[PDB]
Amino acid sequence: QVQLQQSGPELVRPGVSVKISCKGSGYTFTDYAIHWVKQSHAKSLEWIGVFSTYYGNTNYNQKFKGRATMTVDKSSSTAYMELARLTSEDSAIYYCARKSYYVDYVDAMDYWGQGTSVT
Amino acid sequence: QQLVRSESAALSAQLAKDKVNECVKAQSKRSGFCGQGTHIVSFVVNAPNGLYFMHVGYYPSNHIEVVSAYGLCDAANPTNCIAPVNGYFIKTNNTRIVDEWSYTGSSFYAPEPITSLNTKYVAPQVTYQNISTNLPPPLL
Amino acid sequence: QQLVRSESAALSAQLAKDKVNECVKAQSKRSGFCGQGTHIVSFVVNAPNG
Amino acid sequence: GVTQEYIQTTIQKVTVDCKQYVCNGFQKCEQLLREYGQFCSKINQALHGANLRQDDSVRNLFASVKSSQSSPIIPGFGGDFNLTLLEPVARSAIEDLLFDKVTIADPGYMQGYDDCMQQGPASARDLICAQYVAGYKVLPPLMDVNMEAAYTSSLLGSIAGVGWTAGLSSFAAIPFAQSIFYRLNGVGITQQVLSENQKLIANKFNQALGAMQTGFTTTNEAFHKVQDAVNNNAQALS
Amino acid sequence: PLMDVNMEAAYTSSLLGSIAGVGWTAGLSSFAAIPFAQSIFYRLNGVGI
Amino acid sequence: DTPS
Amino acid sequence: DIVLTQSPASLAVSLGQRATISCRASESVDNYGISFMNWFQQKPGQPPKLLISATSNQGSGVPARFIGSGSGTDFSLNIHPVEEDDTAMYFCQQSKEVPRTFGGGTKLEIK
Amino acid sequence: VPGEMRLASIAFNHPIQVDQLNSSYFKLSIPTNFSF
Ligand SMILES: *[C@@H]1O[C@H](CO)[C@@H](O[C@@H]2O[C@H](CO)[C@@H](O)[C@H](O)[C@H]2NC(C)=O)[C@H](O)[C@H]1NC(C)=O
Ligand SMILES: *[C@@H]1O[C@H](CO)[C@@H](O[C@@H]2O[C@H](CO)[C@@H](O)[C@H](O)[C@H]2NC(C)=O)[C@H](O)[C@H]1NC(C)=O
Ligand SMILES: *[C@@H]1O[C@H](CO)[C@@H](O[C@@H]2O[C@H](CO)[C@@H](O)[C@H](O)[C@H]2NC(C)=O)[C@H](O)[C@H]1NC(C)=O
Ligand SMILES: *[C@@H]1O[C@H](CO)[C@@H](O[C@@H]2O[C@H](CO)[C@@H](O)[C@H](O)[C@H]2NC(C)=O)[C@H](O)[C@H]1NC(C)=O
Ligand SMILES: *[C@@H]1O[C@H](CO)[C@@H](O)[C@H](O)[C@H]1NC(C)=O
Repeated sequence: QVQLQQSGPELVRPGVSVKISCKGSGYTFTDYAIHWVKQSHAKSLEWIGVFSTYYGNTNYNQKFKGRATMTVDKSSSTAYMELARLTSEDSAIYYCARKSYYVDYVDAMDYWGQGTSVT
Repeated sequence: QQLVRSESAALSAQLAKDKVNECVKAQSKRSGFCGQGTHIVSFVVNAPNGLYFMHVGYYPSNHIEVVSAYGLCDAANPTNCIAPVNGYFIKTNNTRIVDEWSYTGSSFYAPEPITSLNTKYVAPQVTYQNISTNLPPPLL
Repeated sequence: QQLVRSESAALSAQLAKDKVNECVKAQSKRSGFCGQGTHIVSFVVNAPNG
Repeated sequence: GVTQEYIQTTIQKVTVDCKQYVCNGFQKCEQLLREYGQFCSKINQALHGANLRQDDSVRNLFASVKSSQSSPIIPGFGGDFNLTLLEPVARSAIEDLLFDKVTIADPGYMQGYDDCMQQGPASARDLICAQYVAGYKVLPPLMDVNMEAAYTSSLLGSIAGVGWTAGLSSFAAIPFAQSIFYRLNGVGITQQVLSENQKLIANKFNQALGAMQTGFTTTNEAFHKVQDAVNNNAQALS
Repeated sequence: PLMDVNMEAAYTSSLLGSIAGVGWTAGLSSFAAIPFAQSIFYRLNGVGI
Repeated sequence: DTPS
Repeated sequence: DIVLTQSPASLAVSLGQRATISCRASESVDNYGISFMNWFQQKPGQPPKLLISATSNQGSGVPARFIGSGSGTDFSLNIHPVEEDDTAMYFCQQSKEVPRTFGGGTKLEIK
Repeated sequence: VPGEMRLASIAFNHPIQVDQLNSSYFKLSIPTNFSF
């Protein structure tokens, strides 16, 4: 019964920082890293970063290291991503996802949020 | 007959003396003595003509096999090499940890992030893995 | 005569047990036990009666 | 270099048919012997208790030599180290040298008693056939040589390693050569030297082991002790 | 017997009270005087847990 | 034979 | 990171026809024999869904119908019974190294 | 009453076999459920 609820889409003006959220449900939120992905086209998707929800450790795609950060509200079972300095090239569908290991030592994206978008 | 038995008892008493001053009064690293499960506290009680010892011990079960590395180094700086203290570096299999490698205990399996408390600096070696990006000890 | 020999063998077997759990299964720091040159790996094989 | 030692763990097990030893079933001595029948009962009980203790010391020892886990043994073990101790996949090349240099009489059991019998060579002179005249019985060893070989192969596969703390739980499973380098760094040799001399170290190690092929003479004290363990058993029966 | 059963009992009660623990280095001089449960946790961390 |  | 590419850019098949996708890597993805290859499925109006992993051709949210194959730099996906609910974009994924990039994908279609 | 004795072979419990590996990494065996 796992679910990944997400914040509504918005037409944000350029140069404004943008905050996006995803709330886990039906599982203990702190036992899984959250993955974030950007989609600009049906054939254009890319990894943004990953955030541990227990230790706060992160990794990011090199292109977003100076622009993106991530936080967690452990009492709301929610994760957040913030992106500095929005531009029209950032219009995308954004997706949170839950980390898993169906195969030993292979990271899997598992369940995905329905997505939200920013333009 | 009594003289022979008396001598063997004296030698046996010497053995008892050594176990009280090792296995009872301290944790032992020897293996060998005590139950075959490392060592943890032991107790002694009186018995007819002697001492009766009880040894608590630790018995492993449900062994699993994992990938492990001899050590880790920074690919950008070959002189920075670390190796685990009292544990091993294993490829992570835990959803909680974003880091590619993780630290575990030598008597029990449980992943943890690699931090300076769990490592020591060592001279570089050819078998150490080259980490292209993220290592916390040193961060750089 | 057999009772005496049986006892000495049992004590000797206890010594062998300790060397397997020190000198074979681990490097030893104790000096004086093994060959007189520190210690590095040791091996054990079957022999008649021992 | 290498040093060697022999530690005896058992006495050959013997029992005696006390009635048969004292007399050969002649009826006059059977009647006379009954007055002393309680001596033989004490003799049999004492020997029986001695043999039970020999069996327990063996089982106790083997329970600790066993490892819960080990590497499989394959050819080429140890890399550049020669490793002549590997089983001929059996016993071992070294065990065969030791058992062949020893002068002990061929064992009974199989066929045993039919080498006492006229269905065999006229040149047999075994004290083992004399057991069936004198009423002696040598009991078979408790373990079977094949299981004994399996217990020491398990020890060979537990090497590599013993380090990395504990070793009473986890099993390192690393190459033999790697465990040697850790042991050399454990005696204060710096790692820089060890990497420079790796082939030199392997050669010196192999020369020390190569001398074992000439070591089995009576001038080798450890070998001499093996030979006299055998001599003591033979003398007790004689 | 040389010791009497009561003195023998007293000697082994003294051993029971010396536990917890023999750690913290030495232990051939100072006496830690800590709860038994605490000494167990130090022993478990002493075996790599 | 199997226990009593 | 390893560049991943896929072909044919789209594929059209009759219903119940066997179909495959070829996927190439710029560098091998095997490390310690782990492989690290995941395949995904996506349709318009929804997030991508995990299908398989290189040792899981059943499980990981799917029926045995989706068969991954290959090793090293070469991989493929094989479905013997294609149905009209299998029309989707499909994507090879590298889990071996950060950024964890993945292919642009191909689209299955029913003729 | 009970029947005949049964001849049997003494079991040999084989050690867990951990595969030997070459290269820069190795297989490790570790327990997951200790018991006193
Ligand atoms: C690594 O993690 C995975 C998942 O976290 C573990 O996989 C589980 O294995 C047990 C063993 O039978 C199964 O009962 C579970 O169903 C598996 N879970 C999942 C989600 O697949 C795995 O055991 C862990 N350890 C190793 C050494 O692989
Ligand atoms: C990590 O990188 C270093 C290079 O900085 C590798 O070191 C090798 O060391 C051996 C010494 O035995 C040299 O002979 C090699 O020439 C070195 N290699 C290179 C590419 O310079 C080290 O082996 C690397 N780790 C792994 C697992 O490959
Ligand atoms: C060292 O290894 C060599 C092989 O690398 C072996 O020596 C040979 O062993 C076979 C088998 O008995 C003999 O037929 C050859 O005559 C041996 N050659 C020599 C030159 O001795 C053996 O494993 C090891 N030999 C020594 C002396 O340590
Ligand atoms: C951890 O190990 C314990 C043994 O110490 C196991 O629990 C026992 O499992 C057996 C399996 O046949 C049962 O018969 C017993 O009833 C169990 N309980 C005891 C002995 O108290 C089991 O393998 C593990 N337990 C866990 C993971 O909870
Ligand atoms: C181990 O590595 C060496 C390195 O070249 C290789 O030749 C050898 O075949 C490897 N061993 C096995 C069993 O594959």
